[PDB]
Amino acid sequence: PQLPDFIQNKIDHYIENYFDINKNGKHLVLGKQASPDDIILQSNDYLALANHPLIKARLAKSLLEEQQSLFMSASFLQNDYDKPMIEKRLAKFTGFDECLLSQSGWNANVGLLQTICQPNTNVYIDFFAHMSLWEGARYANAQAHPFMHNNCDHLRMLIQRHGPGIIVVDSIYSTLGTIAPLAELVNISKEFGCALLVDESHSLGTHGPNGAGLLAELGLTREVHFMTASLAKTFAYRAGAIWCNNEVNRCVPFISYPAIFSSTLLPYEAAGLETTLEIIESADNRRQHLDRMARKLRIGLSQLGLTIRSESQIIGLETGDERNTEKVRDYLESNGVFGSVFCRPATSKNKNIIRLSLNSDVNDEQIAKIIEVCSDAVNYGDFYFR
Amino acid sequence: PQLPDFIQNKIDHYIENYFDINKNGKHLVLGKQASPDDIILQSNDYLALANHPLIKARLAKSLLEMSASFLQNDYDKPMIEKRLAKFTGFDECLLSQSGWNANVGLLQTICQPNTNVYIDFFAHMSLWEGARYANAQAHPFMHNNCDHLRMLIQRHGPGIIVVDSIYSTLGTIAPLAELVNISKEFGCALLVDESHSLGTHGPNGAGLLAELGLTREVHFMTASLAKTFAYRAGAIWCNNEVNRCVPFISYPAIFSSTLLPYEAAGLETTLEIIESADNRRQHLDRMARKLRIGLSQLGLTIRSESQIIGLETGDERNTEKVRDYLESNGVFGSVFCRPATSKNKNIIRLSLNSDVNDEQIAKIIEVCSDAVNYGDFYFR
Ligand SMILES: CCCCCCCCCC(=O)C/N=C/c1c(COP(=O)(O)O)cnc(C)c1O
Ligand SMILES: CCCCCCCCCC(=O)C/N=C/c1c(COP(=O)(O)O)cnc(C)c1O
Ligand SMILES: [Cl-]
Repeated sequence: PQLPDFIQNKIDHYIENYFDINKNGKHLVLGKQASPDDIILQSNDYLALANHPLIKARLAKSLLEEQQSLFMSASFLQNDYDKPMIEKRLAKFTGFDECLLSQSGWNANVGLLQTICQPNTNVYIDFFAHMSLWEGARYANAQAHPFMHNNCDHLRMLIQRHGPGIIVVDSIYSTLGTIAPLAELVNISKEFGCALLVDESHSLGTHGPNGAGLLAELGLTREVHFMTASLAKTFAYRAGAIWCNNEVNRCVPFISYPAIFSSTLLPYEAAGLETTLEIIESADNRRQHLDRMARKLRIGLSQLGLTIRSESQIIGLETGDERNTEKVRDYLESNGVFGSVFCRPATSKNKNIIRLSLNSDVNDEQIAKIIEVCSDAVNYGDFYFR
Repeated sequence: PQLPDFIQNKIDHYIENYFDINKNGKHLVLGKQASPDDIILQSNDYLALANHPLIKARLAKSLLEMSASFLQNDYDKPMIEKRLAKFTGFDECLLSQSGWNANVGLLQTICQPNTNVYIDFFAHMSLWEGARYANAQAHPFMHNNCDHLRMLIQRHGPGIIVVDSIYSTLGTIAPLAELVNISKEFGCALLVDESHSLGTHGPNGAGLLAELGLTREVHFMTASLAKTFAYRAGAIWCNNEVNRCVPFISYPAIFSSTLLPYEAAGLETTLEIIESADNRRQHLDRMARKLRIGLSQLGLTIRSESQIIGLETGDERNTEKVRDYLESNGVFGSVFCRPATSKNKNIIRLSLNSDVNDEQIAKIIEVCSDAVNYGDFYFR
């Protein structure tokens, strides 16, 4: 069947503009194939749990136990006896009143926002908040008011102008790894009668007592209305969750379109999460090691004169435009360093990033090596850094 | 902290209007807990594969022992995709995290801000929302009504025609052959969501398009793999190069984590079982026809031509009464209400699967017969 010219031309153009323009003819995010000894810094499995034998054993076990044939909407599974223990456990874990399982962090954000927003609703969103939060607001037809990254002064001015709303931030930001000024955001929330929504995808498991997160680390838990997280990072699982210090999670399952109209996690998936939680709660050792290696990389790269905004295990090399980004990517890759290209639609076209994500398995030698490769890239590379 | 009024007010009213008015103070979809004796007709696992010993073994085995945008190199793309393309007769297949994401991502990839999307009034919500997120121009056409569609396309110009092969709430079948003609005639692209026909229909379960010999004139086919394939994923099929681009354009494809590599191996075994389940397809088809005839003759509107049977129960108060009657008598369907239906056209859906018995079919007809005679409520 021949595509109509209205679609054919769009694909033809995309291919020319997004694939062809690159030396290797692939999309920018696709470099060379890595090798065993290369240093890979791409996975969000921060505490290196993907292959944990206890997690695998518990998943396989409950999977082998059989089937409830629960291939249907989670809307139908909201009777207390159908709700998975993992929700009660995750709630207790973070200190929030209630938790609701979602199919992904994306759906948790889109779902929560749909539930708490009306079309008139003011949404004060950090310019660098995750796309799912921007999109969640847009799907709900809310009135979004972006504030400059981590800028509480700018935020106050916005709220003073537009009224009570929902303040939306990442606790730790996904591209550049900065940390939100959470204590002050809470004070602003309280001052102006707003609700706070904190996405802890990148701090949950890695931060706080027993890995309960940044809000728990800072003692803010009881002062925040909402928290969300992808469970695809530290929890190493394809799912998400919404936590509420109120009754909102009673309503989300029947209001959120992704919650209603897309199939539920199967019971055996929830059970595997229970073991993951247990391992995370006990992983003080890995948390400490990760923190230290991350501080080492930050400091080391900073002394190079590189712009390093990060205060976390996420480190963003700012490589400007797509041409310059290809060059840096190639140089990094040729030498044994494999980060992730972040580019448009995630960034603006002239502010691409090569993201280095650290995990608790990275060691002191690999760190030193990464500093060295970047040192050379600076000194000698035929390209620039922002 | 207490919610600000602008949230608290909304939640308060919602709970009053959606939970409080029902006899059990819960949302309308929540009824009684079933007993092992009861007939359960809620799962979309049509060929009853959720607990198949071989599927569970393949997954356990494979498991024992980031964004998919980054995984689009030849060597990173899973073999299940090539097997699914072959199974279906379409040129290429791309895995997605859900049928919802499949539809949303495809539409985001092929739509522009004013693209005409000619969508069946009853097409899945994911297709409606996918068009909406893309800021496409939606032109709903009355259910299965090709006259209305011809008028809309004549009026608004070429665009994308979007239907379910089998419709999720009432089990009707799209007039696919005629829809193909229309798209050819009007220079449109056709998108068919086969979530409810894939695995249950066609040669080896290849689906409705394959059954009808239409594969080669449809541009796109999508499906939730959470129905017959009994897995939390979806897939986009293309008779063209579109899947080359989806992975870098669709927001769900870019910004939400990928299926893990062991999940694809489970799909491979599932596909093999489905290809060979002629027995179960046959039995299911027989039971579904038996049910439609039995119910129709009671005077209920039964629009279904498939394994999905929709009891039309009108407004919410009536629907609650019907639900409670059914459940009290050992028949458990799924309530479909608003935002899925209009508030006055609720449905109690019966999803048949290949494990369902002759004796069970008779019992459902019997319960519905008595319900029709009871006097406490109506059916449309
Ligand atoms: C507040 C509850 C309102 C009534 C209950 C509605 C239940 C809706 C459940 C679904 O819509 C499941 N849909 C699956 C699906 C999908 C998405 O598949 P997945 O995202 O579940 O894989 C796509 N296309 C079609 C035709 C589909 O049927
Ligand atoms: C055409 C390539 C564009 C550049 C590459 C973009 C890669 C983006 C990958 C992500 O955004 C993963 N995001 C996860 C995430 C999510 C969504 O969670 P999940 O749906 O993956 O469970 C929510 N919140 C935060 C802060 C998150 O970081
Ligand atoms: Cl990623």
